[PDB]
Amino acid sequence: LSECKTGNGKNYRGTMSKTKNGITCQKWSSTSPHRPRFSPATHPSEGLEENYCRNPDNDPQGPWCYTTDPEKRYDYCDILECEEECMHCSGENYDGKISKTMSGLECQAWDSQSPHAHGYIPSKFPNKNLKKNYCRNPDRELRPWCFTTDPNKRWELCDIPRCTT
Amino acid sequence: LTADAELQRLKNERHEEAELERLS
Repeated sequence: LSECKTGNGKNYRGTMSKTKNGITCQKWSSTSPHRPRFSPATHPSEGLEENYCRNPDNDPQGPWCYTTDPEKRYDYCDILECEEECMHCSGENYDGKISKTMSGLECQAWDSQSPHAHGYIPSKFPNKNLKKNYCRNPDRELRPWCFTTDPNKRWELCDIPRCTT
Repeated sequence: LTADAELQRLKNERHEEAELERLS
């Protein structure tokens, strides 16, 4: 479900399946080219599925996997950490905490219909993480935006900093 | 009737309405 991690990623269940140097992960269920110490059979509650980066051993450096490079047993994956400071690109995956618009109006909460009735119902689009009243880009807008608490302005883009100047 | 088709109509409606409220 969530393709980001919090903390050391013990509960990460995303679908990253490469390491941080781009090597495809080995399947946890496979014993070539590496024989795993952590496998679905031995550690069934750690979500060790396909070849997805996981943290079944509470490694302080986060999620990892056995690699398909015979000469490298395992390596850490490069996974996006949850929330923000900033947005990549146009904010398609922006899950940060800014909740006011360009003009400074406080956003209306996604799960509210006041002062603006709308169709962006969280339960309709759970994958879009329309959480509280945070700016989001569920629908390929220029940038994350929200509905506003100003009855006279239905919606407005937000001012989300770019991770790249 | 996919999710993404709905989101696209939703954006289109949001844009259209802003233009109409602009088009004093």
